[PDB]
Amino acid sequence: MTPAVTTYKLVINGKTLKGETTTKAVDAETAEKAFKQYANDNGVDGVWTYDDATKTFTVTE
Repeated sequence: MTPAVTTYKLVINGKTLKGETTTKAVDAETAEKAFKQYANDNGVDGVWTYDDATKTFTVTE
């Protein structure tokens, strides 16, 4: 079987970068690493939440 994958969302409230993006992953930790890399690649340094009910991460500066 292929692994079950989930779509995770990132809500970004940055100083210059704003909006939403998505990633697909087998688990939340994998998604978190992809989103933290995305934020670092775009110069975002903020604080984070994760809601397991909605599969949504949020970062604010």
